[PDB]
Amino acid sequence: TTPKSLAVEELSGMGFTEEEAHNALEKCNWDLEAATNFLLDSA
Amino acid sequence: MQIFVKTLTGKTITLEVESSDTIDNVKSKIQDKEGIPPDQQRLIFAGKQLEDGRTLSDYNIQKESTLHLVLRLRGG
Repeated sequence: TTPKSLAVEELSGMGFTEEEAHNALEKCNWDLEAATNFLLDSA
Repeated sequence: MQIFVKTLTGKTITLEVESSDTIDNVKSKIQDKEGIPPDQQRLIFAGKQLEDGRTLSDYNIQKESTLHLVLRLRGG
């Protein structure tokens, strides 16, 4: 599937909605690991 | 009790721990298991990152729980 949505999907199955994962990814530069790292530290 | 670690690469890891195990120990196990850098990998559960040092009971970590493993990454 599409990468952009693929990241948000995997992140949605961790403990946060697709919305929070969406913003996190984009800002971090649509980076998956960075996204999770965002939900981890970034607040 | 066993835990199912999930790497962001598409790899599943099954580790065998006890009710007295600790986070720091889990990391070392993974290192000797595959080779994921311990100084990078980080344990996660229900969204909350498992702080190194504490046990599995401090986070209500049940059995066969779905754990996550994310690297610290570099961005300095």
